[PDB]
Parts: sequence; structure tokens; C-alpha cells
Amino acid sequence: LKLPTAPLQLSGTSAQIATLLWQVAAKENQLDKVQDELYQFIELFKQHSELRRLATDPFVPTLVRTKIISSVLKDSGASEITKKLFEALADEGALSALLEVTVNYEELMLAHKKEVYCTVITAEPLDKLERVELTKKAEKFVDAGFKLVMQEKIDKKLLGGFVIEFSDRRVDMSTAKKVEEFNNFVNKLVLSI
Amino acid sequence: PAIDAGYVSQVIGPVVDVRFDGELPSILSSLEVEGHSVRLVLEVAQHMGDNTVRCIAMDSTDGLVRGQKVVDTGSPIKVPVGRGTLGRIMNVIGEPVDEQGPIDAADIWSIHREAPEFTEQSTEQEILVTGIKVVDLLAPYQRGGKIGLFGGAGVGKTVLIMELINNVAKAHGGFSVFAGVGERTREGNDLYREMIESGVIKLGAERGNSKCTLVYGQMNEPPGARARVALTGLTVAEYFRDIEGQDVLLFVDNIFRFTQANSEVSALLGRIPSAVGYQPTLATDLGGLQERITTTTKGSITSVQAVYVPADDLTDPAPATTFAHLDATTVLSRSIAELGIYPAVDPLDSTSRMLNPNVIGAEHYNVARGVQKVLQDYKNLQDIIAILGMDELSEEDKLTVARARKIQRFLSQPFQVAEVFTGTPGKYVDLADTISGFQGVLTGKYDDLPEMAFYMVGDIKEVKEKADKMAKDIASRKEADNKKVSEELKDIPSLDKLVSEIKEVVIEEDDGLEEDFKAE
Amino acid sequence: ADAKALDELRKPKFSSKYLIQHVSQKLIPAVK
Amino acid sequence: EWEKSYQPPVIHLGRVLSVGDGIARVYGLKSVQAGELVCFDSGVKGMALNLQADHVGVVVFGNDSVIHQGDLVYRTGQIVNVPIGPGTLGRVTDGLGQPIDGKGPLTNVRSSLVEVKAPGIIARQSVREPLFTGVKAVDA
Ligand SMILES: Nc1ncnc2c1ncn2[C@@H]1O[C@H](COP(=O)(O)OP(=O)(O)O)[C@@H](O)[C@H]1O
Ligand SMILES: [Mg+2]
Repeated sequence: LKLPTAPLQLSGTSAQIATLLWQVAAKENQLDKVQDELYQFIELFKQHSELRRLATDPFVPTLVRTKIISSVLKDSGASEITKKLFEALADEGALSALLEVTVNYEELMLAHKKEVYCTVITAEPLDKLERVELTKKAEKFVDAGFKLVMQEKIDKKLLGGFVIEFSDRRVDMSTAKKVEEFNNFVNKLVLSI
Repeated sequence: PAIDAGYVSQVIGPVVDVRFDGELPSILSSLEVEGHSVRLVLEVAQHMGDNTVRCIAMDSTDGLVRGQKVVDTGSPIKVPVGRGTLGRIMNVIGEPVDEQGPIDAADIWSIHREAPEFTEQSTEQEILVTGIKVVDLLAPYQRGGKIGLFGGAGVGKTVLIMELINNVAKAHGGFSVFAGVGERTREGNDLYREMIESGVIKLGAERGNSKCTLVYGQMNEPPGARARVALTGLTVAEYFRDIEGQDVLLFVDNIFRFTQANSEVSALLGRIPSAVGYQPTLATDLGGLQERITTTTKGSITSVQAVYVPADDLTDPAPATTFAHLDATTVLSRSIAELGIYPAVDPLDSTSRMLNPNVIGAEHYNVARGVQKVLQDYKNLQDIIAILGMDELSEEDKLTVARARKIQRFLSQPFQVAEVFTGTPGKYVDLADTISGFQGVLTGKYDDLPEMAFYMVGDIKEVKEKADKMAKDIASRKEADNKKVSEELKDIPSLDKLVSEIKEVVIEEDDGLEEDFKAE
Repeated sequence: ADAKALDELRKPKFSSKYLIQHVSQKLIPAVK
Repeated sequence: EWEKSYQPPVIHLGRVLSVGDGIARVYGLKSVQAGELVCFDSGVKGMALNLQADHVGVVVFGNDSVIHQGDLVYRTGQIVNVPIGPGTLGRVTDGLGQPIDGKGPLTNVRSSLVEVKAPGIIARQSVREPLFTGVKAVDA
């Protein structure tokens, strides 16, 4: 009808649940609410074995599955989107999809807060000025005003500089790739001259 | 730019799935990809179900990313039609490919329409004399009918289509449309240059007096373009039939390539395959294309389509489905071509709806049926002639064999478009000349001539001319060798006089290849 | 969906427990 | 001038989902082109054949036994190309343009795409001059 558009397009039939779950929780402004509510079921499936029986065992009747999920979620002040969500999955037996809806609900939440989790590998641990140099140098790789969240790792095989691991792509600003790319360019230029 | 702009969801060769956020395009509507190396036009084939359409690209999809914005034109592929398309070349999407500027468009028509209805059909059987003996005798063409030339891989169904162009199209008066679907680009350039020389296509300021539109979707094109260029040529013919209201000729070289290009696409549209490996929607695709190529009450389309047969198999479904849509069938066979008989038309497999005694007359139909009876009676004698020898038939049987070997050679003919690679002049034979000559061979007036008197001649006068031309040849032995060359006085110079005239060429010192590769 | 984002769901990330401590108070009678 | 104009290009990663039957399924590579030459971390190249919604079908130019699930696939940014030029004359190359005669790298050469559209109707002319094969059954 008239829903807020998702922050990024996604795959089929499991991310399309999480896109639709994001699109109705945004009209309710309960985006951080149900992302907390989805996470609580993932630990709940870790605790009880009689609850993840309703998602894997193919011999529970589809009446008993949809009654137990309703008979538990009458209460507790869970959001009315999720107690409508879990009744949609219990009627269809798609309770196994919750582990894949949650990882597709995450990057919708991540691209709504416009954060991107990266990883910095340097030769030595940084200064507090070297970090603010690195942040504005690494802000040329994201495509908007994204709040970059760095992680710091150490590799002394790099001889100074940094690499960024965005988990989609990688930029190698280290001096090790600089000197080997330099030597490749030199040894290919004397191949012609 | 949010709505009415979808993005490329996935790319499987020539099949592009485009995802729209809302308000999807219709099926058959054309879309445009933004920021491609050439103009990439997609045409929507299916609604896949989750705000995704599935399209067929009219150019190559090499270089598409799965995020590219795709704008919707809100209409099918619309090509220019009119009288300003005459003497031009168009591709599948209507762009000019002759470098003669933009196409002056009397209208911009969609390439998709329905067939004309039942009440617009016209049932008028008038003959079309082609000048080809086997065609005019045994399977006469309808003036306003659909004509099919069947045969596979070098039997001569392009030389037959060029002889039909040269004979019919020059003496027509209406317009022509050549739709080259899946053929050689060398042949399309040959036809374009040959039509410039003949004045059928004029360039520049006198361009509007041209009589032909070329629409070329040749075999270097991706399968989205070859599957849809016959529709573009059909639309250019349909404008002249409907709006200008006149008789046109549509020559489609290899309408089989339309079926083949849909068969290439349909493996990736996610369908169960039909028989031999073709698409399930073969007969309806071919039918919906062919049912637009008709004569109506408002105009005429004389359609000559060459049909390729795969592996010389007529039971392949793409020729066997084409057989029903055609009025005149001309089946060219490979063994008749290996006998040297050109045009290699099988006379016992080519048919016509004009071969009817109420249409072409009584003596024409009787001569045609008599020639086919002699040829069938000879085909029934092939096994015993092969394994027992000619010397063991009856006398009427070996009269039938001789008359059939005469009328097999007499059905061949030198073509005026083949005179550049044969050396024989082309021989347009009139229809009355064909009927008179074949009646002469059938009754027995010409049991006296040799067999090779009939090979590659025009008509029944030229068999007698060639008979005296080849029986003066066995008497052609002249005296003294007629030398007049032995020591010609100051007419034949010496060799070093002749080497003294030949120019010295300069040999440019080890190929010069690195000096100009570094020029760029 | 991917795998490397889906291995991180083996870690507790709930940041609130008004459901995990509620459901065990009501799951066992419902399944019994 | 090379060192003053030096930009470490953002290498786009992608894991391998599933390899075997001569074709890898590659997770990731969200910006890869159809028909682009991708490079596995084993040094074996590939061609992004089917761009799907959830993976990329990569046909592997070489033995696919060196590809594992979890290998990284770096895209090279260009449609499948071979080095063309006068520096190829005399050289025995494999099907991707890499020399196999052991005579070093192809010097004086330039990459161009292998999938080019043939020249159109207005780009040809008629074939006039002969090409003598030196076989007199052929040339006669
Ligand atoms: N009418 C003809 N007369 C003589 N030779 C012919 C004729 N038609 C075809 N040929 C021979 O066979 C070849 C195939 O001709 P073409 O019409 O191009 O066949 P197709 O288009 O079916 O491959 C020609 O190159 C020529 O050698
Ligand atoms: Mg041909």
C-alpha cells in the first residue's frame, strides 16, 4: 500500500520476510524494538528443546504448532508485529526461517542507522590523531554519511600503513603492497625501456 | 526517479531480471538500461512474481551489474515506419545502421500487434510468374501468398531468394522489405551494395525514390535481437499494407533463426523443454509471427521466406511447424544439388495451393501432374536400377527412366544472380514456354535429344540449340591447329624486354609493427 | 543469507530479557 | 609521476559458496559485471557467467580442484580480455593469452576484449584481393 521503502534490496523468501518485517516496524517506529525481540527468540531456541521441536520435527501437527506459539505469546508485552509474525510462520511451518530473517533484519537495521562494520589492520597500534586521520581517509570508501565503526588488529608483516576489511571489499593502503606494486611497475617498465 | 525506474536483479546471459519497486511494466514493453556501452533495450517477457519482470535483451548484456537502473518506456519496441524508411537499413530496435542520418518517420509503430481478423482476410488466388521453371510448373506461387523455401546448409535457398528478388521485385511496382533474420552480414552487405547499383536503393537527395527497406538482424547478434527482427521487418511491411494500402513483398531470409533464437532464450526463461530441444511455445510463437504476414482487404504482402532445416531433417519441429503457414512450399534437397541440378528443388516434395485445375488452367495442371507422375515412377525404380542395373527393366519402364532423366535436367536452369560464379547467362523462362516445353517432353516429341541437351537451358528452343551445339562438338576437329604464332614479327618481345617493363616494388624492412603500436 | 553473519548469531545478543524469562514460565504447560 | 598518481583500488571480495562440475558459485561480488574476468586466490581466473540474486556463477578457466568453499574471489574489473598486439607474434599462448612457451611475459602488447561484436553491414566491403594458400588444388 504505502509503506516506507527498505534501506537496501535483498534476496528471496527469507530476506523478503525481514524486509517486510522492517517495513511495518518502521511505520510503528519499533525498529529497535523488534530487533531486540528477534534476538530474544534466538536465545530462546538455544534454551528449550521442546520449542525448537516446533521448527524441525515434521510430526507435530500444524494445529499444535500454531496454538503453542499463540498460547505463549498472549502476554509479556511482545510487540504486536512479532506476535503476528510468529503466527504467520507457525501456520506455514517457517519457524526455521527466524535464524535467517534475523541476519537479514540486521543489515536492514545497519543500513538504517547507516553504520558499516570494518576492520583495520596496522603494523603498530594507533595514536589518537592517527585514528582521526584514518577515519577521514576511510570515509572516502563508503558511499554516504556512514558512521564508520572500526576494529583494530595488528600485523607486523605490514611495514606501516593500514588495510580496511569492509567484509564486502578491501582497500590495501599499506606500504607492503605499495613497495611490491612499485617493484612490479619498475620491473615491468624496464621490460620495455 | 524512484518509481518508473527498476533495477537489474539478475543477468543470465541474454535474459535480464529487472526488479521494480512498484508499478511494473506490461509484458512486451521495452525498457532501457542506463549507462551501458551501447544502447541496451530490454523487452519484458514475463512477470516473475515478486515485483520482478524477466526481460530479453536486444543487445549483449556483457557489462551489466545487478544494480543498474532500468527505465521503462511504457510501450513496446517502437520502430519508425513509413516512406522515409525506404532505402535505409534498420536493426531490431529501429536504429539506422547505414550511416545516412536519422530515419524520417511517417509514424513510430510498435513491433507487436495482433494478426488481422477473420473478416479482413482476402481469398484471391492469382499466380505470380517467377521465371523459374520448376517453380512455375510444379508449385506455382500465389501473388499475395506466403512462399517457403526449405532446405538446409548450402542447398541454394539464398540464391533462390535472390533470383526471386531479381525476377519478381524488379517487375513489381510496390515496395519491398528485406528482413535478414540470422544470416550472414556479408550477404546483407552484398544485397545492400547490389541494390544500390540497381537503383532499388538510392542514397542521399533522391533517396525517397527507393523501393526497398532492409531490416538486418544477422547472425552476429545476440538471441534477443534475432528473435525480434522479423517482427520489425514485418511492421515495416505492415505499415505499407495497412496505411499506404499497397502490395508489398517481404523477403525474410531464414525465418528459422526466429525459432532458433527463441529456443536459445527459452532455455534461460526457466521452462521445461519440448521435443528435440526447442521451446514449448514453438507453434504459437511461430504462428503469432506468421499470422501477421497476410494479404488483407486493404493490401497485399507477398511473403517469400527461406526456412532452414537442421541436419537436413524435415521432421524437425521448426520446419514441420512452418509447413502449415505457407501457401507455396519449395523444398530444396541436398541430393538433387549433388546431382548438379540447380535450383535444387525437389519436385516431389514441393507443393502449392495454386496447383489446382480451377486456378492455373487445365493444360498447366495436367502437364504438372504428368511431370510428377513420371518423376514418381522413376523414384519407384531407383532400387532395382541401383542393384540390378538399368538393363533389366521393361521397355515402358526404361522409356519412363529416359523421360524422367530428361525432365530432371530440364527442371534445372541458369540463374541471372548465379552468372557471376557459373559463367552461364541467366535464363528467364516464361510460363507458357515452360508448359509448352514440358508438354513436348511428356508427349514424346523429344525422345531423340541427349540428356545433357536439357541441362541448364532456358526453354525448348535452347535444348535443340544445345543439341546441335554439342553434336557439332563431336565433329569439331580442325586441321593444322591454326597456329599464326610461330615467330610473330615484332609483336612478341623477348623476356628481358618484358622484365624491363615490370616495376620494382619496395620491400619495407621487417614489417614495421612496433613503431606504430607505440603510436597509440 | 550468508554464513559469516549467521555464525555470529551463536552468541547472545538479546540486550533485554522480558521474553526469555517469560516464555519458560508459560512454555511447559502449553506443551504439556 | 607514477608515485604521485597512486591509488590503492578498493579490491572487491567474494567467498566461494560451492565449487564442482567446473563451475564455482560465488557469494558476494555485488558490483561484478556479466562476463567479467574474476580472479580466485589460487591464481586461477574465471568468468562471471550467471549473475544471480544470491550468488554469481563463475566458470573456471582452469582446473577447479584448486578452488575450495571459502576461497576469496577478487574481481578484476574488466570483461574477459586477452593481450593483443604485435608482441604476440611468435608466442605460444594458452586460451587466455598467457604464454606457455616459457619465453617470458608478452612485452609490447595491450589487453582487448575477446567478446567483440562483428563489424556491421556498413563496415564491410566486398572481398576482392586473393589469399593464396599455396595449395594448387585450392588456389585453382
Ligand atoms: N541456383 C544455384 N545455381 C548454382 N549453384 C548454386 C545455386 N544455389 C546455390 N548454389 C551453390 O550452393 C551454394 C549455396 O548457395 P546459397 O543460396 O547461399 O545456399 P544456402 O543459403 O542454403 O546456404 C552456393 O555458394 C553455390 O556454390
Ligand atoms: Mg543462406
